[PDB]
Amino acid sequence: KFCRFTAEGVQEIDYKDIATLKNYITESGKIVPSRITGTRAKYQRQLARAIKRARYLSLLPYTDRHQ
Amino acid sequence: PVIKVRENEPFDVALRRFKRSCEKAGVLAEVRRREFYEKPTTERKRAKASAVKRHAKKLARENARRTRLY
Amino acid sequence: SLSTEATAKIVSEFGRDANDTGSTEVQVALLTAQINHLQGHFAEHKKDHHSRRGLLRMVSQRRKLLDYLKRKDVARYTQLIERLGLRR
Amino acid sequence: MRHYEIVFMVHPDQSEQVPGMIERYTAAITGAEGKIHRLEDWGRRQLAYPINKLHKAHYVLMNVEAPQEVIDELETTFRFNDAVIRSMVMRTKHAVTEASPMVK
Amino acid sequence: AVVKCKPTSPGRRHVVKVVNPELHKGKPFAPLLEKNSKSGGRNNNGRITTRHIGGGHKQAYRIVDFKRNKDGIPAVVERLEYDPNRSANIALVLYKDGERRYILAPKGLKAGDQIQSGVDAAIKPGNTLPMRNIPVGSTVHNVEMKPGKGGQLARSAGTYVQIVARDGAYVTLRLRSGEMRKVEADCRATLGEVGNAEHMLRVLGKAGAARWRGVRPTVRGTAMNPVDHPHGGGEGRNFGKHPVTPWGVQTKGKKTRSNKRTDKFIVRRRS
Amino acid sequence: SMQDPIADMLTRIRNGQAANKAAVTMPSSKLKVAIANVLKEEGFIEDFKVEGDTKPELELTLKYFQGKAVVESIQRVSRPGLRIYKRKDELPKVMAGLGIAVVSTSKGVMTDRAARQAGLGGEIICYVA
RNA sequence: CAAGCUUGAGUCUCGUAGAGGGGGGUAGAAUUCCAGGUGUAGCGGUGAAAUGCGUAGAGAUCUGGAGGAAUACCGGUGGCGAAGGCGGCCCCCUGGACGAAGACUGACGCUCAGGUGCGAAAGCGUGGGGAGCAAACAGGAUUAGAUACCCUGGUAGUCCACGCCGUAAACGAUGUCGACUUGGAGGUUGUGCCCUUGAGGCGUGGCUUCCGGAGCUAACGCGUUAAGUCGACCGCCUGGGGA
Ligand SMILES: [Mg+2]
Ligand SMILES: [Mg+2]
Ligand SMILES: [Mg+2]
Ligand SMILES: [Mg+2]
Ligand SMILES: [Mg+2]
Ligand SMILES: [Mg+2]
Ligand SMILES: [Mg+2]
Ligand SMILES: [Mg+2]
Ligand SMILES: [Mg+2]
Ligand SMILES: [Mg+2]
Ligand SMILES: [Mg+2]
Repeated sequence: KFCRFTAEGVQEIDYKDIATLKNYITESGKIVPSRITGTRAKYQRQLARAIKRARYLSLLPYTDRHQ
Repeated sequence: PVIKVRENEPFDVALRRFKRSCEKAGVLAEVRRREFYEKPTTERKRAKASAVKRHAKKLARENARRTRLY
Repeated sequence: SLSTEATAKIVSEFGRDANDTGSTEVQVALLTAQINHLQGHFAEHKKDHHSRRGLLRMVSQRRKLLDYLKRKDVARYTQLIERLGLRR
Repeated sequence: MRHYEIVFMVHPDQSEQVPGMIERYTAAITGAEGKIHRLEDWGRRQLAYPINKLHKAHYVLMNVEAPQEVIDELETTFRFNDAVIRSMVMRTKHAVTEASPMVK
Repeated sequence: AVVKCKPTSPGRRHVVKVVNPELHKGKPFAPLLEKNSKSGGRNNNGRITTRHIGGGHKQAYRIVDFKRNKDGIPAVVERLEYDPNRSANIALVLYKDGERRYILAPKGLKAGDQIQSGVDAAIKPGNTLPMRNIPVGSTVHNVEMKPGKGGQLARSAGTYVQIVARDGAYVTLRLRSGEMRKVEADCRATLGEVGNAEHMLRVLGKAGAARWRGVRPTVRGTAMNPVDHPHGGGEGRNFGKHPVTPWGVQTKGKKTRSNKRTDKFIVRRRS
Repeated sequence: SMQDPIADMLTRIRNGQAANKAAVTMPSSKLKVAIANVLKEEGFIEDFKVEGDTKPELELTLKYFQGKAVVESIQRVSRPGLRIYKRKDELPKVMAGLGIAVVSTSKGVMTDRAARQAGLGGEIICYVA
């Protein structure tokens, strides 16, 4: 597709956003690869960091099952 | 993945949905590579061998459009 | 990596017009300041060899600049030596 | 000096001392000469995965322009505190005062 | 730091001397010093209860505080001194009121530091407050067995105890031997490890360095006589019996623990 | 590090002839202009010109005869590190008179044949055939 | 030898990307153990079985706790680094690299025997730790024989700190630096301009990937990052064994 971050001019990605960030994680808690998302390599490396921050702060689960 | 089946849903379609979810998650396909230890040397060799074929296919796709009508 | 204020102070102190910013006196002064700052850093992290190559390069560049200044006109070489406490 | 984006999740039961601890942290920052930026409380959001056998904590976020000494002071206070569950501290390129996506 | 010397003589060839430039190069504190009389392994009946003890060098005793009952009053540390009655060093501590005491020196301590004790002390190496207030996972030293008794656990040169649980009124600890034990929560402990962590690196070099410490040479039962030791006897280097003590008790393997009063505190035997 | 400007000039002109270029612009020099004068006099090149006030640039025009380049082989002789000095008797002859063996001496840098005619030796600069 | 210049080299100013290096913390999956609750005759493994684990409760599940390693997806002929090599996240110090527009010293530049430093893994010494894997070793299996490939255990070691060696197919089998030489299709990173209504359009630097012209080569093949033509320097080669 196209990089929506560049389309909307989103300079930085913050982990605090969840409603517009859940679209980049699969139902199993795995990150949607770039070949499927249609995202540039500049923003994929920032999306991964934001998702990791959210996982650390219990904003996005690592996987569907935890306990 | 949670595949809790609701009412008025056949077991056949429920099991097919569960199988499709497992396939898209790729959990079954990960054991065939996590069942043994791959050396970093072997992993890098496999990665380049897969990368070489992956654009060789596209190179041939873009090169076969010049001749060989059928 | 000296701070902007630290670099500006060295430029003002050593450059004649306060705008030279790159002669064989101000450059050597900045190199000496960086080496002295990194002395304690390496004395703490004695096993930072990757960051040590930059310090070695700075030492080599400073040695080349000092040799060039001595070959060109050795009065500012001597003045810079005692100003910076250069061993040689 | 440097800008940080501290956030922490505290226990849900003893969540009445959150204003007191926030006031104490702000007083410490001001005594350490730190220009406190935005400070928000997200309430008690249910945790995605439970931490220490509890499924919901209380989120507190604050951007602070304070020296690294008092930042380490705050980190140690978070580590030694018993009510707080987790604490995230990260450096920021520049001072940010815009509202968080949670409060929209 | 460990310093090895040149082989100028047999005895200096194989000796290293662990030194410390921060130790007080002078005299100890007289008001806190007492008399230490050596027994040489003799008891009130005159018999030799413990062998390989005698001689050595004259030593004094320094009153080291282990209870740490000064609550609410901070104190500073003046200097470190070598204690011949133990393997670690002793820190001289001066309180706000004017008291002077000897404390076990933590690893992270130096002249000019400040420490306190009580239920409101900060968590830094050198302080002392109850294990109930001490957070779980802490590595402490000079741990008590009973509330207010003093201190008996992890008082050597390089020993430390690790807290792992706070179940109710009791807490669980791993000692240096690898043993889990339960202690009262109201007991006190000093944060951090001990100062002289490299005491074991020393080597004596000669029998003279051991005679200086005062341990007599050990004679071998196989070299003794049958009457003197069970292993003695024979027309040469011979042995036809299991290794046993001079009193018949088996040495290698046979456990000799019979205390059943404190079996409720031993979470797991050392291994 | 550019340690030989004459070799750079020879390489540039040889590559231009191979690639069938029209003009080869380069940073010029006094010796470069002196060599270009000899090339124009001998007809191996078509034209040379120095255009520049602060940084003079020589823009030589390549000469082609029926497709084949006029210059067959350009070779540096007295490269920096191996200097060649031959007297009048032992002055070189390139391609039995069909090529030039340019010689630099006291009376400027005219050519090998002119050096022999004047009776003075010198140092060999370039073999052009 | 002297007096000048910036085009070589270097500095400052604003920005950018990165698993670059060192030190300390924290989250999670999973494996292995410890104890308890359900739980009954099998479990594990292989081409086939067996050594091995089980009614002394094995395998399965749940609960609570202990310990070590690295961080599933991201993840790519993606990125960095002189080379070796680096991958959760955060904090502190710091090296290196690239870009618009500038200002500045003025050949201060390249190579370099002898020397210095770094340098995969394996190995050695001391002090720790050790979950999993796994030389040596034991047992089982195959084979005429198997001191091995198949299996169950299993120590050193692989994990940490401080020390020693400078060994690899340490490879791009292609030494370091400067200039020139048709083109096409990309990846990554920055900047300039035009109406940016959509990664619309035209340019412009650094790194990197695949074809491919001249040319070169014994040929495979290199081919603007050349193995095309030259310049400066170092190291190495002179039949195969012996070695
Ligand atoms: Mg003995
Ligand atoms: Mg007897
Ligand atoms: Mg005999
Ligand atoms: Mg005898
Ligand atoms: Mg016998
Ligand atoms: Mg190793
Ligand atoms: Mg095996
Ligand atoms: Mg066998
Ligand atoms: Mg080689
Ligand atoms: Mg070099
Ligand atoms: Mg090609």
